[PDB]
Amino acid sequence: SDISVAPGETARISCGEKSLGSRAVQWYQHRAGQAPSLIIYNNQDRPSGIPERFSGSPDSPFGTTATLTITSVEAGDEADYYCHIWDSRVPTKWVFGGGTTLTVLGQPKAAPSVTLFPPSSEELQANKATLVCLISDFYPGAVTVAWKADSSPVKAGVETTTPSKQSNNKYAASSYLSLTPEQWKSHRSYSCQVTHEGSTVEKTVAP
Amino acid sequence: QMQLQESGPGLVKPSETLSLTCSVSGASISDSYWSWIRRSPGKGLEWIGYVHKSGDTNYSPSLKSRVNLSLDTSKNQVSLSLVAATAADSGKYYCARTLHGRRIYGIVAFNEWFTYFYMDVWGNGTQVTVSSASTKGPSVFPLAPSGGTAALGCLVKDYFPEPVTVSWNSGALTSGVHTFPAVLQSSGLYSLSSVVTVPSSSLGTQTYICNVNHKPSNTKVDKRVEPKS
Ligand SMILES: CC(=O)N[C@@H]1[C@@H](O)[C@H](O)[C@@H](CO)O[C@H]1O
Repeated sequence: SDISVAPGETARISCGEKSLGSRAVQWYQHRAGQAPSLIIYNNQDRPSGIPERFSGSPDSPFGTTATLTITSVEAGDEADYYCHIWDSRVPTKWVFGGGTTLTVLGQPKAAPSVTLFPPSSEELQANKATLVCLISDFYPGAVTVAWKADSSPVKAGVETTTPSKQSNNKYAASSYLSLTPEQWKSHRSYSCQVTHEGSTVEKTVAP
Repeated sequence: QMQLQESGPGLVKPSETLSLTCSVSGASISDSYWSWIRRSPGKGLEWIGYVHKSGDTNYSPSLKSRVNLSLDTSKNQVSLSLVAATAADSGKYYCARTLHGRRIYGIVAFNEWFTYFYMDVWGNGTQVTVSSASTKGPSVFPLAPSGGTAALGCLVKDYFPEPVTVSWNSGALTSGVHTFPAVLQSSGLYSLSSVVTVPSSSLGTQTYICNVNHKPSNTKVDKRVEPKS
């Protein structure tokens, strides 16, 4: 079950069922926007490059659970953590266990960088129109986006992504407003309002 | 040093065969085992099977004998075939160099040891979607630029399925590039934007082209984007 720890404390993740025989448990780290990487093998051996502050458990005594332990937790430790358990008394396991997310509390807030583009001459020439609102490098990841035709709120025609965590632990998102060229030109301007952590940024474009 | 580039059709019709290929450089395919893992939308990782030059090869029984892993020494490639594609076969597929170890917990002669596997080098994986729906290439549009910097980009509109790649100036421009995760439209089609933050002073002098590739539809497009009137 997911966990959140403050920097410089330690996290423990427990994966799989209790052992029966001897084991050789591997641990995998899957950072956001990255391929998974091996961080522990043969219970507690470390590929070169993995800091000592990552540790797996012994397979003695039996009947215990594979537990990954990270001390001196830091922002970069935010990832999903799986295990691959091999047990001398159990048939080989093909699905990875775990996937527990580690949230590192107390990272600094980052305000969204918001960029609003009007529809292009080419798109308008293809008798279509799309406002493009880009929202990047913000933390925490919760955001809400509202569109305005002049001063009237617009919900119809809007497609807004779910925020996705980047490699640098910040989030990105984007929102689209589909117009007809005639609608785009009818209101005097359009606005993209992004609200994040009690602040609302407004970007505006006009024909 | 070692790099794994897995490639596939990026669309497969139900009850048809999925064929994926993993290109290897920096390493000989003969020196180790090779695995495929598939992550489904959301979380989870499923080890699909592993292959070796000596032919020590096994497969997850959950895949109901539908998969084949092979090696081509001349092309230094690993192959994955997935017969009878179903919706539950979608997701991102990883190629990964797999190494073996030996857990010896007792007396060897009494067989008191087993072989385990770990996967130390993973590729970035390739997206696979199962659907009777037809591929649609994206339409690409320029997003012209207006603190001492300017943002310009490309709109990649109405494509299916994922994924598309965006490079700038043929790869030469990566500093300050943000390619945004696609939006899934209620139409079932995808869009995405690629934006680059540039020094304002360069708007006239330097040229900016976005290179969009949507392989499933064989769509390759270059869009030149410059400031407008
Ligand atoms: C072996 C391999 O594929 N390496 C690439 C790496 O070159 C690239 O910079 C990175 C982007 O996150 O994606 C990895 O998958």
